[PDB]
Amino acid sequence: TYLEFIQQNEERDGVRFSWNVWPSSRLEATRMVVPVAALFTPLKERPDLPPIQYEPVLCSRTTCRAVLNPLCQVDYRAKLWACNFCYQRNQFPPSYAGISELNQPAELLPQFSSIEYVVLRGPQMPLIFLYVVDTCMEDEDLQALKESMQMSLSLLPPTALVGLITFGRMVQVHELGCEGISKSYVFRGTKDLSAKQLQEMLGPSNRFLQPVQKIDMNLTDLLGELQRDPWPVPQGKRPLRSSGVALSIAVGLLECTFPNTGARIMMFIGGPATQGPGMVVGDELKTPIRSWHDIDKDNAKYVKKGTKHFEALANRAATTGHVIDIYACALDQTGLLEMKCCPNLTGGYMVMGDSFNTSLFKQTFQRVFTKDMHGQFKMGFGGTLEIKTSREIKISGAIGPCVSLNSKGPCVSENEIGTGGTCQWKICGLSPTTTLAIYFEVVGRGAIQFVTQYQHSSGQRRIRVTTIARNWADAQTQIQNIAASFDQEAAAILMARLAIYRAETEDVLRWLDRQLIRLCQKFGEYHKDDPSSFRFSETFSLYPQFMFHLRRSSFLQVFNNSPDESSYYRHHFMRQDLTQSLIMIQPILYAYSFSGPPEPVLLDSSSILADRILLMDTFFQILIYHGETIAQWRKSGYQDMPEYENFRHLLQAPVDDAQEILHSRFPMPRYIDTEHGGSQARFLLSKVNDVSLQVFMDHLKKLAVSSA
Amino acid sequence: EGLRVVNLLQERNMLPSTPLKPPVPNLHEDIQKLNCNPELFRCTLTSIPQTQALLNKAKLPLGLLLHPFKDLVQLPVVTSSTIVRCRSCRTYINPFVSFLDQRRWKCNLCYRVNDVPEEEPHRRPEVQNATIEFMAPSEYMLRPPQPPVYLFVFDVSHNAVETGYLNSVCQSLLDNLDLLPGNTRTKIGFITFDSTIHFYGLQESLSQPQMLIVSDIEDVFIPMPENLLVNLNESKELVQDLLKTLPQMFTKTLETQSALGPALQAAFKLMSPTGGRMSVFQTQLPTLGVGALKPREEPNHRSSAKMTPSTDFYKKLALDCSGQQVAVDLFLLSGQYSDLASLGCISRYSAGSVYYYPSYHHQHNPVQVQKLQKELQRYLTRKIGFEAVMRIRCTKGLSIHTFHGNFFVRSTDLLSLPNVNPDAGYAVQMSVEESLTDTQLVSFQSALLYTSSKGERRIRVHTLCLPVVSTLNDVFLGADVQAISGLLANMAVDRSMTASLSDARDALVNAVIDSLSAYRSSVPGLMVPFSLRLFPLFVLALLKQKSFQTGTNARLDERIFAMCQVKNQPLVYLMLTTHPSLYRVDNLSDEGALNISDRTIPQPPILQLSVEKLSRDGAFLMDAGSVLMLWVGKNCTQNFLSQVLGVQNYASIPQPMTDLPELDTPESARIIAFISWLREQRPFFPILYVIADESPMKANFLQNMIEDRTESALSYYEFLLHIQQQVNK
Amino acid sequence: MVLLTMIARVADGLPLAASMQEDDLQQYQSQAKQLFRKLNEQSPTRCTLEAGAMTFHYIIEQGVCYLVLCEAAFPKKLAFAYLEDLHSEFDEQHGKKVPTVSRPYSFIEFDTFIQKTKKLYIDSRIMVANIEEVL
Amino acid sequence: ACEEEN
Ligand SMILES: [Zn+2]
Ligand SMILES: [Zn+2]
Repeated sequence: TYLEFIQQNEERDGVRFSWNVWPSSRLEATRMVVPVAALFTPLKERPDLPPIQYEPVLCSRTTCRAVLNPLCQVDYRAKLWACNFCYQRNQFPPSYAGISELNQPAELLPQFSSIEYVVLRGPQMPLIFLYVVDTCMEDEDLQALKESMQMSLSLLPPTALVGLITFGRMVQVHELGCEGISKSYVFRGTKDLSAKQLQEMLGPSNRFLQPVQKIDMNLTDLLGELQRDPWPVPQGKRPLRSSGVALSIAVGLLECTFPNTGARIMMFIGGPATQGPGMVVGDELKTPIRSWHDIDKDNAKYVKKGTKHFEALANRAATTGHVIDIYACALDQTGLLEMKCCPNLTGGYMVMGDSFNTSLFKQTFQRVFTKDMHGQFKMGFGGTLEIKTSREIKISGAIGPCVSLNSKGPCVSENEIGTGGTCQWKICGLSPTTTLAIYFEVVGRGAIQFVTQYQHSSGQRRIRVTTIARNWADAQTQIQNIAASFDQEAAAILMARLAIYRAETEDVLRWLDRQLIRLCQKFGEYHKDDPSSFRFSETFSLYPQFMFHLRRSSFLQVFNNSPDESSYYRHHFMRQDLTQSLIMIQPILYAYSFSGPPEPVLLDSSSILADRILLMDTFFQILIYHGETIAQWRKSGYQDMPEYENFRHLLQAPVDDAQEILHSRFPMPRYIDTEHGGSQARFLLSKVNDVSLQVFMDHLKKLAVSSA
Repeated sequence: EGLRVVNLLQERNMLPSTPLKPPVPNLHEDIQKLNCNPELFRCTLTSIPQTQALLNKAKLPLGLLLHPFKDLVQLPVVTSSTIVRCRSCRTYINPFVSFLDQRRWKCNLCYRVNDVPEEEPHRRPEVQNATIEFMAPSEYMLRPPQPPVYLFVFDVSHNAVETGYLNSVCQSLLDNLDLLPGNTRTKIGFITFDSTIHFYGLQESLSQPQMLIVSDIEDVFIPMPENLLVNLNESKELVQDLLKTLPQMFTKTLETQSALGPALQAAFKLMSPTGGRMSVFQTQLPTLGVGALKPREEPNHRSSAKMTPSTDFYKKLALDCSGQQVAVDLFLLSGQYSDLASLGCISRYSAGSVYYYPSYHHQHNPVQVQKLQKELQRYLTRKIGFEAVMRIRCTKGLSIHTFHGNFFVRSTDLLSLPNVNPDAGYAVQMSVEESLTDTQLVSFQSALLYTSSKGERRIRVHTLCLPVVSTLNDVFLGADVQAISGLLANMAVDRSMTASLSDARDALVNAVIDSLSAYRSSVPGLMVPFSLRLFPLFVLALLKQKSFQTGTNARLDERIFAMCQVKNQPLVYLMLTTHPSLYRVDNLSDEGALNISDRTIPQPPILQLSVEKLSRDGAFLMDAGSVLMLWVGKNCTQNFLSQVLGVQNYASIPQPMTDLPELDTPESARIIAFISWLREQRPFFPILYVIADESPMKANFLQNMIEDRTESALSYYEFLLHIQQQVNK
Repeated sequence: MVLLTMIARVADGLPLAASMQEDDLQQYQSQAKQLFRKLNEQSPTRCTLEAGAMTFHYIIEQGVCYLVLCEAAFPKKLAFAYLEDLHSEFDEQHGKKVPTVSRPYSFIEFDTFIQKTKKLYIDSRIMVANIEEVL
Repeated sequence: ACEEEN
């Protein structure tokens, strides 16, 4: 099956391409509507693969140097294997002298395409966590934050090194466990410092970063003693918050202390940065934080400049190899629009909520320290991604959490997409759900290999390798095989990604529509000028609808959302795997009534029934809808009665179903319990249903059959 | 008494066995009786020259020496709903006013006639007390009485940690926390520093003090609005802990550099709002940030007379504190040069005071240690005035044209005194702008306007009346050698900074010559008026003291501190210092002051400063005002070692001996009886040490025999001999 | 929305208790003393004066004036609740000795309560006339 | 000028 194929390959090599069969010629390469791209997850989990405490084995041709994969042609007689990338023939290394046919190295079994080697040679560096706390916030909010950070500390590894930096009007770098006193360095939040400065100004482990097993009690007590910024906040003013510098000081500290190693700068904010560098807004309550509306009409003198600040910052953190997390929780906007590039370029997280004193935040935060079957974090640090390809394939660029190491070669194409112009990428932080989109180009069987070297939470340095092969188009049946290997879902998201990437770095819909058009004219069936005639392979059917939703989503239709909400959304899209991504684009929806068990239904007004309970699953929102009638039988109280033990199983079915997913997922999606009328119903009504899909298709058809 | 001439060449034993008593202005029995106390206000010429010409012809300097905030036994306090003062020159109605129309009074200072307000008027305390203290009215303050704020600033560098002063300083504060002057409004603070400024907050909400550190040395600031300067009363327990901790926070320190400037600049900003007293402790040369000084090479007995500040920074910073009623007291415990010639400026212009402790070390100098223990005891428990100022007035015709002391002279004679201590001395120099042909009496009045530790605004006035004369011999008959001496000293100090130590020295020799030389052209040997018989003797000792001496191996920082003392010390202690009192003590008896009820108190006689007076057969105490040094002879009497010293033989007299033992022997009782009476004559407990053995290598005792000759100085006779040669050239 | 607080006995305008912290006070301190001298037994028991960028706020009780200065922007509502808290305390502690004293600021130790209270108001977490006139 | 009060 072609579906069975897509599935079994994502499951094993965590990767999905828009086309699983590529153009064998140039006259078809150039004419490719949706580019050859893959949605790649370097750390996808699976049925326990044996880690390989080898020495990966590398081809011996200076330029190539690819890893031994199952596509490599062997000769158990000549103790020689021929690299499938440059054809160079290699001599097995001493340790492989013992290999025989009836017992060969795992890296050759097709089951072990996509494997992970462990490199044990140098003592392992400890994990570095640096808390960066804002003190300008309500007491109840700050206490939560404290109780939260205090718990995070009980989960960290004995060897990990911890650090603390709080702030408000000033920036305090605390020197841990100084004994009977407790000191910290204070700095004006009014001016930035390089790092040399911060180095000279301040003077394995440091005074600031100390083994947890050693400093833990002292840091606990200190976090439990923290208190609101001591500076008063005069009427009609906002606290004077120096976020820009607090970060700029956390950044430099590690940069001059532990450059190029696993580190996590975790910043917690409870309001915007009011004192530049990185100033997002002024201290005048009377005036509001920039909005999208304000932005378009050039009424935002802080954005551009404040944005520049954090951006240069992220680059400094990513260059050094350090991960930045931004944990924002304030009723009003917080300044994510300007800070986005920090959690984005690096593998940093981005959590947003109303206040740190909610279940939503508390839980999401402790999900950051989820562990695996061995008691270790599901994170990695300083991952370097290298993609090797057949002399026939070149790399346009990647779209996802990462930065270019700007390394050249013959793999690099002249058409660069996203962070392009490279065959290598650094990914400071990553998880079993981190997903890049890698755009390829062509200039049987063509292959691409993925080498991901990272630092495990255990400290072990590891190289994840995944080599894939895809059929070369059969010339006497090109466009017919190609079309049948299509992955609408994957393409959709790979196509989406591209668009969003352009928006966030500014019409786009216009580009999105043109191709949907083309994609219809090259693989669609029809009689020119006869709309009615148009149809699509079961292979393309959905692509259109998918396109419908992506063009109407809050991913490209900013307004009606706060710049911040906008940024938060995009952030999580550009990192998620395919599945989760589809949910975002087009939220799934379920119905619950006495007339049968749960069943998914279409996202359309026509699906909202009175005697039915819906459960719309946005990636960011689990919502339960109660139609008029059920709302009534509910408001009535019939539930309580022992006569209607059936009305309960129903009232709670969606609630029961909700809990489950409402935990697995990372950013714990917000929960909603509304009904016909409720003011929260608005979320179901704005996702559901130019105008409606019906007309969208029409207008599309009317153009699919016309001119080319 | 006596109007006798004296030949200094034949006497050579002029110095009396009893303390010298300050001259008595030649004034009507009833005026002199209400005259101010000389220990507080005094003049060099009790007999004022009617004209400048006459003033010059004498060749003696005309000036005043005052010690206004000095501790008194009985102080009259007028709470008058209104303060009676002349409507022209604003002089405080004083004992020397002239009452006529019994409802009008003639201002003794600018002669105008004032109307006595309806509020025997001449029986009013204001006119029966020369030294009085008025309650200031709401007009006499530019702001609510500021509270007491004490900010200590310790230097915690390596060297500074090695000396180990920090320990005692903290124990003192602790033992005397309750004894600090102030009501409940008292505020206290702390800051340490090396390469960085260390602030400390203190909230009762936190488990332990918080050391807040400023590292931007080129741009200091305060890290927290509240808690840095805490309320002693409320926060007692809190501070008490901090003191018990600090000494321990820096034992393994590796900080060599010390950025005193920035530290002080932060020290200042913290206080700026309230003003108060900034107690600064330093132990080495400033080498980081602003205020940095370059090292210097210490002179030896060889280099000639070839002082001033290296930079103005510390002076500039001082005026700033001054304008904020902030005062800085410098405690230097340096073991090497530190450029006090420039550091001092911090205290000189902010009306603070510098305390020096050469090579201070908790183990290596058991002496300085106690000295400090005891000088801190003083500094900590003595009264204090805040945001005060002083003005000195004098009868028309007379003009003060130069001041001497740690203060800042705003518009002529508005001496700003950020802080005022009862140990601060002052001097002034006047001239005759207009002939005193008019009157036959001139008076001087100094008012001390200030804020008590109890938040009360108060004025302290002293008034002095003297007689005008018109003939040399007169000017001479009422001359006060002591005061002439101390006044010249201050002029010399200034003389040196303004020019050189040479000129300073010379001008001191010329005061004696030009003087006696003038006396002669107005009357064989060296003939001088009974009053100036001790004039050359004091100037010599003046030239041999550590402020002007030359042929010695005297280190820079010492010389400077010496001139700092001349400048900020009350005549009485400048004398003790300059001319120690030498008493032989191994044979005290019953001609004592056995008046004081049960205690007798021997009154041995004062010896002149020479080795010709000592005796290997005995022991001699030397009173130098700040310290008491008991030199002992090699061939002393057994009785003295056993019954007074508590030893069996000269050889086993412990090297550094910090104090005698209190043995049950009449010989002990006598010596302890004498010593006790001496220190009771002062607030600054003077340490005593017998270490003065004839081989303890601490025989700097001999440095005080100002009357003998040295490879680098003349003897008394040698001096007299020189003077006479110039007197009649 | 900052500070300057003065308590004065109305008759002579004798200062009783005040609190001030800068790091000018010179100009706005006289006007306060001016007011004080002027106030008498016919004066408005509660008032707000407008001095440009500033705004005085005083109330009188038992012949003792509680005066306050701050920026015009400061909550006219809060300026009075501030004085009222002062009154209550002052009268409860020294209210019965006020008419016998004679020395300026005879209750400086009230310095304390004034400063632990002032802060509860300078942290967000009747008649009107141009002072220029009354003077 | 608090002393001279002139
Ligand atoms: Zn190869
Ligand atoms: Zn007069």
